[PDB]
Amino acid sequence: ASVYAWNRKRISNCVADYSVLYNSASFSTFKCYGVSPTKLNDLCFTNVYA
Amino acid sequence: DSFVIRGDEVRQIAPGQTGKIADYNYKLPDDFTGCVIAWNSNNLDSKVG
Amino acid sequence: STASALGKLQNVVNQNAQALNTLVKQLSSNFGAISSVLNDILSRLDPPE
Repeated sequence: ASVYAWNRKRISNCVADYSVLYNSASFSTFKCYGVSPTKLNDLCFTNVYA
Repeated sequence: DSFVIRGDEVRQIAPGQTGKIADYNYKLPDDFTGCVIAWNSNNLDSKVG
Repeated sequence: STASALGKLQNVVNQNAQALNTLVKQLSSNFGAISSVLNDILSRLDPPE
């Protein structure tokens, strides 16, 4: 969708691997602020938003 | 230390940085001191074929 | 019969207890960081910050 109508999805009750997202080079900008990208595999969250 | 890199991956050359070649091919210490220089060589280091 | 005749010793004890209590309570302040517990900071992000 357009930027003024940004599409929001809620993700929960899953097992997520972020290494398959980090290693892939298809992304020009992969910028993470509050956490280190390599530590995502060791943290458990709830109510993820995309 | 000299080598040849893709144009886009140039920002992987920094201390405290991780990447494909930054973890499997070349590593920079976090407390590195010195300078980094890079310049395009498309007219020379590239082949039409 | 009458109590509250030994106020000075009680004052000393109470002052010491209050000092220790405020010292132990001061351990729950951020001071401008992201968390007040060190283990979470260690386990959530890499050294450079």
